[PDB]
Amino acid sequence: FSRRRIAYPFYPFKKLGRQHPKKHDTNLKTAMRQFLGPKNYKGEYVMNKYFTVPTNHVPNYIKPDLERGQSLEHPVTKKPLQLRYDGTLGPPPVENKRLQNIFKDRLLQPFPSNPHCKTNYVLSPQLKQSIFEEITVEGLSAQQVSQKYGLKIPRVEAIVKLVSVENSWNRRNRVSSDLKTMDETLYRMFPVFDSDASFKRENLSEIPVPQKTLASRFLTIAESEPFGPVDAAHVLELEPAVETLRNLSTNTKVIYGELVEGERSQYKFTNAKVGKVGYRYGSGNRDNKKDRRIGFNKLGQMVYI
Amino acid sequence: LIEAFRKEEARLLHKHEYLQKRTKELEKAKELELEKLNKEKSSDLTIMTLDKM
Amino acid sequence: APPVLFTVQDTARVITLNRPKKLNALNAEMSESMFKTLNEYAKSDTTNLVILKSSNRPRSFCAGGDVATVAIFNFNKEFAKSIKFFTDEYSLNFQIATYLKPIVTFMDGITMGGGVGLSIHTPFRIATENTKWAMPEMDIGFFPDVGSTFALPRIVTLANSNSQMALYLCLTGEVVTGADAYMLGLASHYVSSENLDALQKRLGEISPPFNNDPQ
Amino acid sequence: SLVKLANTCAHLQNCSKVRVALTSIPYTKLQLQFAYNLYQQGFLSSLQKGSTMGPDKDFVEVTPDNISTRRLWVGLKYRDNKPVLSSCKLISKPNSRIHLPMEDMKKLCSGVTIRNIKPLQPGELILVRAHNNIMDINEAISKKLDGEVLCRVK
RNA sequence: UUAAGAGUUAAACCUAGCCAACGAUCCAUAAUCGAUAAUGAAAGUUAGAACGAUCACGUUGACUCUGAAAUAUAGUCAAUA
Ligand SMILES: [Mg+2]
Ligand SMILES: [Mg+2]
Ligand SMILES: [Mg+2]
Ligand SMILES: [Mg+2]
Ligand SMILES: [Mg+2]
Ligand SMILES: [Mg+2]
Ligand SMILES: [Mg+2]
Ligand SMILES: [Mg+2]
Ligand SMILES: [Mg+2]
Ligand SMILES: [Mg+2]
Ligand SMILES: [Mg+2]
Repeated sequence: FSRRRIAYPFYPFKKLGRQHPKKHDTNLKTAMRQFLGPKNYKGEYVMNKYFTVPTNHVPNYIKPDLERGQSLEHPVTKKPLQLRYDGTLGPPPVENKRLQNIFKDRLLQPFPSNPHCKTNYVLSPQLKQSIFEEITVEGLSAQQVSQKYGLKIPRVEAIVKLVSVENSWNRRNRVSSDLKTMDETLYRMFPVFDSDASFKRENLSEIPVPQKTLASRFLTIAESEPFGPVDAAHVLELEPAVETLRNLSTNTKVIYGELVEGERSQYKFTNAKVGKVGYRYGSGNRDNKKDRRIGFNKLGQMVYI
Repeated sequence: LIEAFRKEEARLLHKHEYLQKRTKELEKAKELELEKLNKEKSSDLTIMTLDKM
Repeated sequence: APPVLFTVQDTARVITLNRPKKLNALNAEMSESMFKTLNEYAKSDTTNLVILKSSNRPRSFCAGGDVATVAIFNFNKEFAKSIKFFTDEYSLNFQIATYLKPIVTFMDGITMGGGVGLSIHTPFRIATENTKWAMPEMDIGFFPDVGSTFALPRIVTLANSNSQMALYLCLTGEVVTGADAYMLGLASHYVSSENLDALQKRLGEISPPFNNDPQ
Repeated sequence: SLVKLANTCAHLQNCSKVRVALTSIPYTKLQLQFAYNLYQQGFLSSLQKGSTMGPDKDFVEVTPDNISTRRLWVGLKYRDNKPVLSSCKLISKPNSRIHLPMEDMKKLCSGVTIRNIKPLQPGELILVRAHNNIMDINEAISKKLDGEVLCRVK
């Protein structure tokens, strides 16, 4: 069974009563107004909890279920408010007990309906500079930096590149005041990555799950045989799962052509083998088909492969 | 044309040599594996046997 | 046929001594096979208990060790073979004594020398009307060999405050039969021979109720 | 003889349904090899030679004088109110014999339906005949041996 | 006769065979296929427009010359317009 269901709020709100013939209003609009609170002469909603950004590295994600859909607060004292019968905003008659003891995992959960979405941890500029110095100056391998700071290796390399770009931009005075204010207000919104904590440091033993293993296979053997990861790897015809981590932690003859004055291009001839080189004859044409191959040029132009 | 003819000759003879080596290397790897599945495993003491019958 | 037979009863593992003519006299081959197979069973998670019995069911369970070969290994001066024999036998006794899963010994028939060693070191040792228990090493110029000097001072019930009944049994080599062995504590249970089949089925059926820890 | 092996498979199913502890099958090399593979794999509690009347207590030597009255006696296992040997079926039927190479045998053991044969199951034993030797399918794969896929037992 | 086998075509002599209910002969229908397209979990099924491969034909039929190769979109004769 299914009907159209206007997405009314799941929490109580005061609905319209008798309306002046010319109001022309909807209950959804009133629900939004109550959620937002009064709008300033400046076009601002100071009374709404979520109007302003946090500043203490504790994200201010929505909690419509814990707080019963009461999103209003005093902007200066931050104390909860409620809409009284007379159309004013005052203290709640009773205090909420679900808004003080909030599980620390819930504070990093952007969406109330998805427990598996959590925000990442921002790295402090000091840690990023430390990693950049370690990788570039002291020449420490990315594996041991990853282990020391508990960061996945691609993230470490990305940090190195991003810090290099930042260094260039700072040497050129391209980081304007607006950019610095934006960066620092964004940085104070998210939790800060802590190298020392065990539960805040990234797991460093992850490997992709290939299709080959995903199928469950079972072996019946004598009751006392040992059967370890290496035997399992042999059975599935794969490298053992430890060499996968080990390998993830880490000729053709060519002839360049004679250029002469006035010639606008050079020829390089790469050696190939007959029966493997060429455009095949009677190959599948997909240009009129839904999976036609689209690629991008070295200049970023969309081309048809 | 001489280069092509003689390189083809050389490639054929080299292929034959390589195939003989491959055959005699497989004939050893296979026998090593069959024998390594003959080292008495201690766990085989738990498989019931009726050798006399 | 092999001197020891290994079979399965649904969770139990049955070890049958299989030398009828020599009354199941224990060897180094027998001791080694038993020792290695018990080492295997100690790791198996589908094994709950071991039963020790004999194919020559009424007459003998184990009529001592086969020390005649030990005596010929010393008439020909091959002392290394005697050493291997006793190492195997006593290591097997040590294994049985310290085994972490139940071992049940059917002492249905003559039980002497090595037989006492196989049967005396387990908490579950069953005598029958046919059990003829003895320790006759004094008359062959030998000593109580199978840990008997450790067990008898501890398990014997009557007149054993200072190991003196244990001494009487060891020195005299008196044959203790049937329910007398049960009453003296040499056997832990007393079951008629006709029942040992049904018991063997029952021991093959019972499993730990949950968390599957037979230890 | 695949007909006799099919008869044995059906007879084992019949005896498991009524829960008889001991039954008999025809005395032949194929029957003995099949029973031995079941016994070593834990599906049978005991395997004895015997006559039409029962298992032999002592060794009785088989000759043309008594070949027609020989049987193989197998003990069936039951545990937790369930038979250990519930199903036993032929794959290679007499009217459609299925011979597979080692690669297709590996595919079958890896979950692929080959020649309409359902793949090997978690607690199932598929037997293969090679050079008049019955053997477990995984063992045939280990020995790199093509063969006739003979029967499933679960 | 042909470069060349063969009742392939022509001539002579013989023998009495050959195919067929696992479908002959006859009739109808159709160009064929793919590392091509569609579809499906797959076996397969469909298409044979496009890309490619092969065949056949160039208004219809037979014959001939030349040619290594042609009953050629040639030539001869006939039919149709
Ligand atoms: Mg509807
Ligand atoms: Mg001719
Ligand atoms: Mg003619
Ligand atoms: Mg027809
Ligand atoms: Mg047509
Ligand atoms: Mg068609
Ligand atoms: Mg086409
Ligand atoms: Mg066209
Ligand atoms: Mg033409
Ligand atoms: Mg026309
Ligand atoms: Mg024409």
